[PDB]
Formats: sequence, C-alpha cells, structure tokens
Amino acid sequence: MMGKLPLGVVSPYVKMSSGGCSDPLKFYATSYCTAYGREEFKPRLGSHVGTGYK
Amino acid sequence: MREIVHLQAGQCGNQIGAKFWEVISDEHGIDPTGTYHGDSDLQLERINVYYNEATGGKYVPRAVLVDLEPGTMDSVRSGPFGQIFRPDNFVFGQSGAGNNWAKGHYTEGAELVDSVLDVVRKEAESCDCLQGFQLTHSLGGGTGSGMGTLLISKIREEYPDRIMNTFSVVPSPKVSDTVVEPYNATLSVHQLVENTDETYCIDNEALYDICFRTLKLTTPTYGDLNHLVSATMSGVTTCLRFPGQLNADLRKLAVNMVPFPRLHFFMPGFAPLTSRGSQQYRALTVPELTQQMFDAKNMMAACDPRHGRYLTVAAVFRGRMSMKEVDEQMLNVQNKNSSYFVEWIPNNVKTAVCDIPPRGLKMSATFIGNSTAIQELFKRISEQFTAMFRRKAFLHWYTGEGMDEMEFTEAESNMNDLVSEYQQYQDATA
Amino acid sequence: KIPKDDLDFRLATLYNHHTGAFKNKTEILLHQETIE
Amino acid sequence: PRELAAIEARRNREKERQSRFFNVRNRVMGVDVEALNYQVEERKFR
Amino acid sequence: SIYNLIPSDLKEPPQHPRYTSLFRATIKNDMKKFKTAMKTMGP
Amino acid sequence: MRECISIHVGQAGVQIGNACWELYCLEHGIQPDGQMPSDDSFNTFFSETGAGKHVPRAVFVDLEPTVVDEVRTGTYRQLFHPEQLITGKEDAANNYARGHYTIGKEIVDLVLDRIRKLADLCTGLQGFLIFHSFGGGTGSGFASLLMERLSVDYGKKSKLEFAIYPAPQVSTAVVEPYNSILTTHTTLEHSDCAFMVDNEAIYDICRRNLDIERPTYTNLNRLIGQIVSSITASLRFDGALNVDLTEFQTNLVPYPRIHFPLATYAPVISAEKAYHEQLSVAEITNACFEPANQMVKCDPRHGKYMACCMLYRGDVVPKDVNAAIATIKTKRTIQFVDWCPTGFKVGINYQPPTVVPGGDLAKVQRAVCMLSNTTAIAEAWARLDHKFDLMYAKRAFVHWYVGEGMEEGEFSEAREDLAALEKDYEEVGVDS
Ligand SMILES: Nc1nc2c(ncn2[C@@H]2O[C@H](COP(=O)(O)OP(=O)(O)OP(=O)(O)O)[C@@H](O)[C@H]2O)c(=O)[nH]1
Ligand SMILES: Nc1nc2c(ncn2[C@@H]2O[C@H](COP(=O)(O)OP(=O)(O)O)[C@@H](O)[C@H]2O)c(=O)[nH]1
Ligand SMILES: [Mg+2]
Repeated sequence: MMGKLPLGVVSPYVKMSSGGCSDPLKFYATSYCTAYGREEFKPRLGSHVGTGYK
Repeated sequence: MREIVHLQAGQCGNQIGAKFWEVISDEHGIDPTGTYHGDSDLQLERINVYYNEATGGKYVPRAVLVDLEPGTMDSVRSGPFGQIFRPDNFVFGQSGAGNNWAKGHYTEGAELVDSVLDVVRKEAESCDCLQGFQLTHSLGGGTGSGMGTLLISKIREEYPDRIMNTFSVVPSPKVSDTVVEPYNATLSVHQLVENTDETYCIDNEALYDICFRTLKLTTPTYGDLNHLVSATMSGVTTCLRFPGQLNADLRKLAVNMVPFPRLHFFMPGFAPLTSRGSQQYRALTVPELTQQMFDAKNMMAACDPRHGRYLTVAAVFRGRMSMKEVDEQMLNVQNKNSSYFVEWIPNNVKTAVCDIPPRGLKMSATFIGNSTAIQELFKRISEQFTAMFRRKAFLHWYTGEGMDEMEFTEAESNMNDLVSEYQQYQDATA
Repeated sequence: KIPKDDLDFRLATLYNHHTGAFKNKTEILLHQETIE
Repeated sequence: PRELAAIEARRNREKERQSRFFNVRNRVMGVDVEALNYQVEERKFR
Repeated sequence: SIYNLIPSDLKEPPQHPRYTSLFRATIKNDMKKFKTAMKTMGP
Repeated sequence: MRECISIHVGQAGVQIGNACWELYCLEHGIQPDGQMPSDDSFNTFFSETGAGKHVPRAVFVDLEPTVVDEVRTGTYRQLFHPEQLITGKEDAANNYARGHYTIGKEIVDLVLDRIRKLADLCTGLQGFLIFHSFGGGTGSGFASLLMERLSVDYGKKSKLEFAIYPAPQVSTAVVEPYNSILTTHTTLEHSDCAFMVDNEAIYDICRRNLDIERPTYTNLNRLIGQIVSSITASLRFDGALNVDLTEFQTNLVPYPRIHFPLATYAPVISAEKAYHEQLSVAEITNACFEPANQMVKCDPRHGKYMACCMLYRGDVVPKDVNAAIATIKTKRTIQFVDWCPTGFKVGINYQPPTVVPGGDLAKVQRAVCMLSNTTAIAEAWARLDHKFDLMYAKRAFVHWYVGEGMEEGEFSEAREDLAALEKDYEEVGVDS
C-alpha cells in the first residue's frame, strides 16, 4: 500500500475493491454500475493448459 | 498517487480546519478514534489523497497545525475530533503577534519557520506524487496573515510546480474586529499576488448574511460558519477523490480560471443551502440548483458580481444527474444575461460532475467564479490603509520591529497596480 | 529503422542492464525518438 | 470438423434465409411484436 | 567561380493574407441571436 | 484474417469502449468472463488464448487513474488484460501542451509496445480504430503524438478516427478552442479518415426520436457504438457486397486533403413509435438525408455531396436498394458536384443489428448507415476560427501553454492550417 508503484499499475485498494451497489435505489451507486451491473453473475476463473504427449 | 497536505495557520486557520477534518472524516466514514467504519467500498478507495496510513488500521490526517500561541490548540484537542491529529504535527511557540503582522512575519515567526518546514517536508516526502498544498488563514490577524504568508513564500521556492490553494478570510467593511486590519491586509495580499496559484475570498459578513437569508438560523455560531466554509473546500476536491462521469481536479480548475497570472481571486458559493421553512415547499431539480447558484446573495464575498463582468465561471457538481439539463441551464444563464460576461471569451463557464453526492444529500454543487467585481475589495482596503498611513498612525509598532517604511509604498503600489489592470480587462473591446 | 517486431522494438531501448538498476517498465523502454 | 460444420451452418442458415426473404410481407415490413412488447414493458417498469 | 563568389541578392515574398471563410459575416450576424442584457440576474 | 486494434484515448475514449466492447461481446455471445458457453467471426476483434478464451484487441489509455480504475473493478474486470489499460499519475488537465510535451512523453513508450504486441498477435492487420476527444488535453495532446509515431511506424496501415468535435454553443471547457485548432494538424497529415461527431446533434436526436427527455453520456455512447458496428459488420459476418476498410476509403476521398465524411444512422426510434410505423429500405434512406438527423450541426443543403458511402444491414435486398437510390437522385434538394455523376458505394450485410438490454433502440429487422463526404462541414471550422480568433487577439490563457515549453508561433501557424484547409473545401464547391 505505501509503495511508490510503477506507471501503469492498479492501486492496492482497487486491486480487490468491490464496486458500488448496482441497484439504483441504494446509495453509492455509480453511473457505470447502474449502466452495466449484474449481481447474479460470478465470473468463473477459467484457465486450462497442457497437452504435450497428444 | 495524488496527495494534498492541508496547511493551517492562526486561530481562524485552526478553527476552520478543525471542522474541515471532521466533515471529510464523515465523508470517508472515519470515527473520532481514527478507524474505518464505513460501508461503501468507494468510501475507502482514494483515501490516500488526504489520510496517511497508521499501524493497526488507523488513519492520520496530513495536517500541520501552526499558530504562534498554544492557546487554541487546547480547544482544538478538546474538540469532538480532537485526538485524530497526530501530536507531532502541532507546531507552536511562546509569544504571539497580537494582531501585529510585523512580529509574525519578521521577529517571531522567523524562529518558527524552520520547525514547520521540517514537518511539512516530512509529509511532502512520504507521499509519492503530491498534487499540492492547501492553506487556510485570515488576513486580519497576526499569524495566519503574518508568518502564514512566510510559509507560502518559502515553500513556493522549494516546490515551484505544485499547486497552492489559499482559503483566505478577508476583512469586512461594515464591521471589523481589528483596528490594524488594513495594515496587515494590504501587506499580506502583496504576498498572495506574487506567490499563490489560487485564492478564495471568504468574507464573514457574507457568511453571517447567508445563515439568516437561506437557512433562517436564529443563533448561527462560528461552528455553523466554519461548517459553511468547509463544505466549499470539500466541493472542490470531491471530483479528485470520487469518480464521475465528467471529472476534474484542482489543476484542471486552475488552468481554465486564470487568464493571466495576476488574477487568482474568486468568490465561491454552495448550492443546496436550503432553509427549514423551505424544504416543505421545494422540488429538488437541477434548474432550481443553478437558480440559487447564480443569485448574487449566495456569494460568500463582499462584492457584487452584478457590478462587474464575470471572466470565467466554474460549476463543480455533486450527485448523479442528467447532463443535458446541466448543459442547457448553464447555457440559459450564459445568454439571458449577456452584459455580465466578457465578450472576448466565448463560453465563460466550465462544468464538472462528481457521481457521489455529499453524505445525507441527493443533489448539490459548488461555484467558483473569477469576477472583476473583486476589485471593489482592493480599492476599499487601499483607501482604508492609505487614510491610516497618511498620518503615520499605528506605525510605531511596525517600524519598531525593524521594517523600513518603504514596503508599505510598494505593497500599496502593487495593490493599486492590480486594480488598474483589473479595470482595463473589464472595459475591453472584442 | 522500422522495428517490424516486438523483440526489435524492445531491442532498441536505451537501458544498459549493468548500470540501470531497479527500474519500472517505462524506464526499461526509453527511445531516442521519445526523448526528441 | 469445423470445416464441414461451417458448410452445414451455411446450409440451414440459407434455408431460413429463403424462408424469411421470400415472404414479401415480412421482407419489406417486419417487426417481432413480442420483442417490442417486452421492451415496452421493461421501459415502463424502469 | 569568380561570379558565384560575389554575394547574391535575396528577395522573398511575405505571401498574402489568409483565407477568410464565406460564412464569417453570417457568424458575426448570428453572434447576437439570443443574448440579452440583465434578464435573469437583474440590474 | 481481417483484424482491427482499437486505441481508445482519454475519458471520452475509455467510456465509448465500454459501450462498444459490451456490444461486441453480446453480438458474438461473449460472456463477461470472456468464455464461450457454446465460424471465427470474432477474430476481427478477439484473439484466442491457451485456455480457450477470447481477449479483445484493445488498448485503453488515460493520464489519470480513476476513469480506468473503475473498469478494473466492475463486471468486465476479468475480460481485459490488466496491463492493456494504462493510466498515469498526473493528467494534462485540459491542456494540449502538457499532454504533448511534458506528461505524455513518459507514457508514449509504454503504449507503443502494447500496440506492437497486439500487432504481432495479428497476422494481417486491417486497420487501427482511434477514439479520442478534441476538447481535453489527453485526448488531444497525447492522442496527437501517438499518431505522429504511428504514422512513421505503420506507414501503410489504415488509421481511422472517431472524435468529439467541440460543440458550437455548449461545452464543458473554456480553454477548449486552443486544443481544437492545434490538434487539427495531426488529423490532417497523419490520418486516413475522420469522423468528427458533435454532442449537441446526438442530444437533439435522442430527445426528438428516442423519447428520452433527460439523457446522459451512456445514451450518447451507445449510438456511437452502433456506427462503428455497422462499418465492421461487413468484416465480421458475410455480406452480399462486403465492403472492407480499403473499399470505402477509395469511394469517399477525392483528394488526400479531403478525408472528413459525416456519419448518419437510421432508424433510431422507440418501440412505441416503432409500433405504428413500417420500416422499409426507402423509408430509412430518406431519414438518412434529413438534416435534423445529421450527427454534425451543419446542413448539407447548404453544400453539395462529393461522395456518399452506403452501408445497409439486416433483411435488405439489392432490388429495393437500387429503387431507393433512384428516388434520392431525383430530388433537387439533394445536390451533387459536377465531376461525380455516380456517388454511391453500397454495402449489404445479412445479420440485423443486435439490441442491448437496458438500451433504448427497438429491435429492428433492417437498418442503414451513411457516410457522405459533403462540403457543408466547412462551416463548422469557420465557427471555431472566429471563437479562437477573438480569444487569441487579447492573448488569453497563452501563459499556460507557453510556460509549459511550446513556442507561441505555433499558435498562428495552426490557425493558418485550418484557414488553408477551409479554402480547399470551398474550391471543391465551385462548379465549372
Ligand atoms: N460524446 C462524448 N463526449 C465525451 C464523453 N466523455 C468526455 N467527453 C468529451 O471529452 C471532453 C473533455 O475531455 P475528457 O474526455 O473529459 O478528458 P480527456 O480527454 O482525457 O482530457 P483531460 O480531461 O484534460 O484529461 C469534453 O469536451 C467532452 O465533450 C462521452 O462519454 N461522450
Ligand atoms: N470564518 C471564521 N473566521 C474566524 C474564525 N475565528 C476567527 N476568525 C477570523 O479571524 C480574524 C482574527 O484572526 P486571528 O485570531 O487574529 O488570526 P491569527 O492572528 O493568525 O491567529 C477575525 O477577523 C475573524 O473574523 C472562525 O471560526 N471562522
Ligand atoms: Mg480527461
């Protein structure tokens, strides 16, 4: 957190911060979140490699 | 990232900024102890602009409390958010100025400058990429108007490129609370005119006016006045901390407001100052917001822009709105009142939005305007200083400190240079 | 002097590995056309 | 595999293409009334 | 040569005034279409 | 295979990509994670990975974190390469000068790699799509310098330009004419096409047609997404007359100094208004010529068309297109230059425009886009020249730009370049 960080770098808080509430009725709702917000979607961490002998 | 060190000088500076650190603690969800108890995740995303991290999950404001007297610092510590400041930032001496600009600037503050520079440079180094500093003081005192400028003049030499804001408090004509007021005021504004990027002119008699007019408070104490000033200071850097559809910073507001380097004096205002009779009969909608924005009664200076020409106008909005109405209503004020805006600058208004409104409120805005009506302040100080400087009145106090008499001549000649140069820009042909 | 490749793009930067120490990406890739 | 899958995709796509195109009424003038109704209701809710 | 060693006169033209758009007079006419004096703030 | 890399610059550039890249993801079936739940129509924008997952060919740049910082947190945080989105420490702050000489030069080098690394991943590059804004500093300054280097690095590739022109009446900046006049040199000798579009016209169209009385920028970005989608719809999916980027460059540009078309999209109607109106090929192509639907605040009836590019999409047939072309030609309100007897280049595509949930347009079985190179645009710059001239005379705001480290003589020269360009467009309007 207290580091100097390189030039194109994600800040330590926003490396993991969750966005504001997607519902317009709740406070701290951003314009981006109200424009594109989907609570019922947890992104799968898709990753796969390998296949040498084949 | 983008950090600000909040300076502080004098009783006015300490009492104003004591409220200021509270209102931004509430905005960031920080308890009087100093820990994070907020609920939204954006409440701690850009907290490093002001706060400094401490061990145990605590936060220390990046403030430097300076005053020649240890007096108000006891009251500062005895406040509700008293112990949020780390004690090593409190810098103070033995004997104050006693509303004497000379003692603060030359004979007493010159001992206190070196220590403050040590704390300031310590805070300056800690942040990676500091945007600038920010000083709150009054021009009718001895320390904030005195050594408070000597901090300005030294630091500018050390850091030229960084922005320096000054939420100064200028004396008022109708009722004054210091008799050597124009002596310190006419000689402090010379320091501002050479070493300052922006100054906001806040006058108390306007602040006393607004509380009765737009809020109808029977007993507005200096706390309600100080909260009114501190809402402006939050409103200029809200776009710095919180994301917006169309963002702005201090420097973005800096470039568009000074057409020439001599002009950095403005008059601010706060939009949703709504009275306790008028909330029942009201419709919170953006034309009503800009209606109260541009009404001259809402200014917090002792000058009437209806007497002069608006050079450039800033409108920093808070809350989620629709920008078509933001662009239209700005255009309506632009054209319906043609003669109050200069002709050689088309589109004299700059707009910016910040998505998150102030806590507990839905819609808001703040206004920064550079007007030629501010020259009515300088001439008034000039005459009140000259009439006091004709007869060598109250002067033995200052020249006994070792100052010659000649700085008063150049401080008033520079000051009367500004009013003549301001006047020529008012009466200019397209 | 057209790079035509990422490898030849990074192969023309002004960053002596021996002397330059503890730099970030932008300090690694520095070009004379940029310093013009 | 995907090479022949592309052929079959072009096949059923051209068949449905001729079904939609050859009806002159729907070709010169065509709306999905249920989709328009759905988005009207969604707009009203918002 | 002996004639190129002689210094030679140099005359260069300062060109000519820049092009002015055909709609410029229309723009100057339109500059006061809706602007009004002290209609909302007041005198 | 045809591929395009997008080089979104500035807050306007970043926000537009939010509308564009969500549109392309929903068009092809991309889930927000980037993975298909279900031939290679996506190769023009996406690229395959070692995990069987698609990554766009985009590079988001800004000189301040918080615009792009949100993108790293929202629903598409897992869709874009964490290094693909480059930010900065300090911004130009509405200043072409700082973004061209002081702050930008620290980050010209970094982006020029990711442009190259995205370039080598492609085999046959078709073009570069550049989104920026003429008003702000970063979208003008750093945008300008990156074309100067992109010109000498990629001398043959096609660099397209979508940009926000400063509006004649409203704006968000006071210092905005100085950037606008001085940016024009870069989009004159270092670009191949340009699509200056203005916010008031989109403001006018959205209120009049889409019933939205109170729009915001998202309501503006979505229409900009539809226009770029129409241009690349020929490349991504098959067509009766597929028109590549090289084809429509050919039949729009009579002279290299003239690469400023005007964009138009139709139909744009709400479902209630789409309920009581049939939409034929003739109907929409008549709306493409209405000056109330042009996306630039200029009237083509005050000028004459030199070249008009067509782009139909959806359930359209060449028989009706030739019928609609003939009727338009028989209209004395529409003028054409003498040396262009035939000024049409028609493109047909199968796949109808896809609609976005939470959007505004109705789902329509057919549409049309318009790229008409007209000489009525030359009035737009003439307005800018006057406002710049009445500002520059008293020398306002010059202390900011010169003290940065740029010479004051470049100001006068930049004003001359637009002055020379305006004369060239009016000469084309002269008829023998
Ligand atoms: N049409 C449209 N214009 C936008 C949008 N966002 C910003 N702009 C335009 O951008 C201009 C100012 O530049 P910005 O994009 O806000 O920021 P910037 O380009 O990075 O320049 P700086 O603010 O100096 O950093 C304004 O004149 C707006 O018209 C948008 O979402 N849609
Ligand atoms: N707005 C505001 N002004 C104050 C406050 N306290 C003092 N002042 C102003 O400060 C001036 C006197 O300041 P002073 O104590 O002499 O400042 P110092 O000499 O720098 O310590 C008076 O004119 C007051 O108007 C406050 O709480 N709010
Ligand atoms: Mg910007």
